[PDB]
Amino acid sequence: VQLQESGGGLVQAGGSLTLSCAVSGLTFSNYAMGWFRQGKEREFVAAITWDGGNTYYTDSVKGRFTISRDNAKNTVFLQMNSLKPEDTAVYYCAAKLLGSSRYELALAGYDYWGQGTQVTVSSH
Amino acid sequence: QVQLQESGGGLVQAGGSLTLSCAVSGLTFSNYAMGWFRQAPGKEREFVAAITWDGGNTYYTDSVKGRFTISRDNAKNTVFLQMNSLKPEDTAVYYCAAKLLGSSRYELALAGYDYWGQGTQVTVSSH
Amino acid sequence: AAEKGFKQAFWQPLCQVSEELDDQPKGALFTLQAAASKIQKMRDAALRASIYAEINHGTNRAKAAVIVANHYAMKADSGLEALKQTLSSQEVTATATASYLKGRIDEYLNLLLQTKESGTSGCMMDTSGTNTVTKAGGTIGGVPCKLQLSPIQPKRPAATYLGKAGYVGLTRQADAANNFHDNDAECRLASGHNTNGLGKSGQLSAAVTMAAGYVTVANSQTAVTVQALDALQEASGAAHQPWIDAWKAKKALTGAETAEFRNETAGIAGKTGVTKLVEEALLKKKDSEASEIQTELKKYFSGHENEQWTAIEKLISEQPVAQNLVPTKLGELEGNAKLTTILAYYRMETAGKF
Amino acid sequence: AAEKGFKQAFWQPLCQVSEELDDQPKGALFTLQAAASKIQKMRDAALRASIYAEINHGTNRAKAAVIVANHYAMKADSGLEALKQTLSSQEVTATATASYLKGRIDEYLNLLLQTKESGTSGCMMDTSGTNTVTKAGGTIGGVPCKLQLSPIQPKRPAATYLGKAGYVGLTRQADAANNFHDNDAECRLASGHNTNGLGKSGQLSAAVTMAAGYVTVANSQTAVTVQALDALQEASGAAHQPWIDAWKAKKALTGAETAEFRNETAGIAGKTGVTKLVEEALLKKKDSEASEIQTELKKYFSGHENEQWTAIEKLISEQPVAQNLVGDNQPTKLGELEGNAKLTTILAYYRMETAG
Ligand SMILES: *[C@@H]1O[C@H](CO)[C@@H](O[C@@H]2O[C@H](CO)[C@@H](O[C@@H]3O[C@H](CO)[C@@H](O)[C@H](O)[C@@H]3O)[C@H](O)[C@H]2NC(C)=O)[C@H](O)[C@H]1NC(C)=O
Ligand SMILES: *[C@@H]1O[C@H](CO)[C@@H](O[C@@H]2O[C@H](CO)[C@@H](O[C@@H]3O[C@H](CO)[C@@H](O)[C@H](O)[C@@H]3O)[C@H](O)[C@H]2NC(C)=O)[C@H](O)[C@H]1NC(C)=O
Repeated sequence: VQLQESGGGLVQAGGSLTLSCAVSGLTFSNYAMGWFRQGKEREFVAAITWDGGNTYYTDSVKGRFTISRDNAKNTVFLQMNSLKPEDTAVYYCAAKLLGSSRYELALAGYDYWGQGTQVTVSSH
Repeated sequence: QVQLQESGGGLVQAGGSLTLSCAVSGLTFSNYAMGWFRQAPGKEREFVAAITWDGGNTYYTDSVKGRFTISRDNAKNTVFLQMNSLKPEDTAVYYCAAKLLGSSRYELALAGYDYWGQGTQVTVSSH
Repeated sequence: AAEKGFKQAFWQPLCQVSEELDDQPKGALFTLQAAASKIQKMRDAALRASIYAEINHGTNRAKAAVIVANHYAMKADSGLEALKQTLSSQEVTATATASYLKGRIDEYLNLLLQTKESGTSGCMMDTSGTNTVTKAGGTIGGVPCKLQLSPIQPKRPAATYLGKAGYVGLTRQADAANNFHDNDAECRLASGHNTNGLGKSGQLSAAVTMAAGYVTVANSQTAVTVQALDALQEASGAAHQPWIDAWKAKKALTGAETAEFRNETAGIAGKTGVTKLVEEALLKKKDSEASEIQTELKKYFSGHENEQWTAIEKLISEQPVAQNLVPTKLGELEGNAKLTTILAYYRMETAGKF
Repeated sequence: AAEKGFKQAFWQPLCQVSEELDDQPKGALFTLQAAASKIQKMRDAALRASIYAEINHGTNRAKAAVIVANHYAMKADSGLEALKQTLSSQEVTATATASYLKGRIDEYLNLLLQTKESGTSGCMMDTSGTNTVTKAGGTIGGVPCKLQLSPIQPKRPAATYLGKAGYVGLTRQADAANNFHDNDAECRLASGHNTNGLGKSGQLSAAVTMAAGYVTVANSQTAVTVQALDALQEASGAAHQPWIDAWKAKKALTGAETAEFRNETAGIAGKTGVTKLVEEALLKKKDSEASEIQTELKKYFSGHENEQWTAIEKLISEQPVAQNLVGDNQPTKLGELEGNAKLTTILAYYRMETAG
């Protein structure tokens, strides 16, 4: 099973990044998908339920980030607009079977984790 | 493909025994109730005996109850009809039949089955 | 002539078989997926019926829905059992036996294709024996002959060159010396004698069979002989056993077509699960009479025939559920896990109603 | 020496690969069957909990059992979806790619076995290059080498000669002319030159590859070469492609071990299906904090950790069904009953009792 992130890079503040996460070896449509980021503690960023019916965000990215999933490509996306230096982190994909509530997707342990992708945003 | 194959029939003296065997191929035997029917000369086909899919219940027609014993061996994909104390009126072609998850006397005596064997002749001769 | 390269009449029917065996894994994926799809359809109907029973707690139609739900749940259960115990073994065995045989053939054909000295002398000749053939795309000599296991997507396999009787094109050969062998093309794979064939200091110590026992190469200066494989009978320990095994395994496939995966059409009392549940739960009497069962069923289905079963299933499908749990009619919803979450909500409310 | 028969050091690793590829359909049957069995175990738990909820309808523990039943039923549904969408394709592909490559190998090995002139001269030699080898049952010169696809029975998936890295026995060969080839056994399959190999009037017009591209038979008077297949990388259109195809397909297998098929140990609110059910059916409100979900959960499980889930499951498992529904001297405790169809008919009965 492999969750592989992409789209990281060095951007300026206020710019945009699109993270992608391709899932292999799993029934993608069975899994909720979320994004996390991390010498600081790792934090929840955003998630989407297994069926696509709900999306959840932490407050600090509310209105700036948008999560979406494309089942035909086995890929979950994190659209990151209005980036800020504090958004600098490694961003991890993660998958939770049939995930369906904010509690699970923000605070429970997931089933599978990606290897990360680096996101550094400069100060302006 | 699905095949129900009867064996063990033929000619037997009155008062003797036969072990009829029905082997099932191409099918998940443990999913199926198994029944035995028979057509005697000049008579309509009739229910003889059956065993539910899980083996929890067995059913017989009155005229063979206590004389015949139906049983199943899931590991051999086979249902048996042990016929003791045979009588000339037991002379008939005997058919094996399979019904998915069959579980009641009404199903197994009166309703339609899913698969049928080709039958095998039993002849009970009092000379 | 004996000991010469093989004209197209020899190897073309082997291409035909190799190309068709390529399809057998596609058929195994097709059937494994079809069985699971049909189980899933049975479960969805179980779940629609169960949700109807929860919403309509107490009504005579709700009790009919319980009977309907038990029926389809049992059908779903039996299908998963058949998938596990029977269809999986059938389709793995057909996939493996066909693919193995196809590898045996393709190695032999690939060996003939490469063993040549010139564009006019080699082991794999065209129809007239003028030129050695070349692989161009997926064809050899104009003939589909990929000599590859192609990517697997579900498809019903052709049963044209390997059918119920055997391998139609691998017939008794009336004149191998002239139909199978060229007269001048050189090919050491055509005999086991030392002058023109595989032997070095002398002939090989026995005949050699190739392509999983199809062709026998004598250690003498004689033409090859081939098995007739178009009228196979079951056998073991044969030199050509991989041909028998692939034939047996293909012939044995039922597909997702046995009673577990099909819907019933007769009277209600004979339908899976019905009479036992009616006897146990409503009549409170085992081994009841037809008349009794059918009278009891009339109280919930308003009849005991398939048409009244269909009528209840229509009522189940028209039942709406809450918009926030999802199109709201049960018949417009599909997906086991989704309908499971919905049944759970309504069961929780049933508990609350107490 | 070049253009001589192949000692056992050359063909024994091919036998070992062939014998391990023989087990791939056995592993596919194992995994397809295990997926169904684990779905069936999930379904049995969902049915036991459902029966408990129907028998105890109205109680706080019955509502707990509905949460439990939903959990396991969702697990069973997802596992069947995974069997359909993912495991079926994985296992058919691994079965087909491995069996095909095994056929390519076995047809080559079977040709070497038969291409001999005497007890000491031939294409397939023993370890010391003294004797030609003979097939004896499933062995060739003491080496397991059936050259047949064995009858398929379930066998746990094993990875020894075909691993995640590649074919661990098919390393870069340091000295084929001395380690692969004999000193004096004659074998025309060792070269394409006409004096000692496959050519008749002159050399073959090119190198010939055998065993799906593993061994390269030069058309000069030189030793064979072999592909190093122990550190494979994904590729297309290679002469040894069936080796890569089977390696890629075996490496892709998860078995019936993805999250659909495994039980969860997490806290109750993190378990599949639970919190959505609590928020919508019990709290009847959205945006409820984690502390509120835990407090509501305590009403039904006495707590919110995995230990309290386990305690509810034990209550479900000790609950007896009526004696007349399960044989006569048969067990009645739900935990002593198994089989989906069997528990389905028992649920139906209690559901009908609830309807009255
Ligand atoms: C066995 O038969 C039952 C009964 O017909 C099948 O269940 C039924 O499946 C159909 C098709 O999915 C659902 O019907 C139609 O759906 C559409 C579109 O989503 C809707 O617009 C129509 O009005 C209608 O609902 C139908 O509701 C459903 N019935 C029940 C009672 O669940 C079942 O699929 C069949 N099994 C197999 C293996 O085919
Ligand atoms: C996931 O976990 C649940 C709970 O542990 C498993 O369900 C349980 O399965 C066991 C049987 O494996 C049943 O328990 C044992 O049964 C024997 C009867 O022979 C009994 O003697 C022991 O005391 C014990 O009851 C157990 O009842 C059942 N639990 C529930 C709530 O149904 C489930 O099988 C696991 N899933 C998988 C895929 O492993």
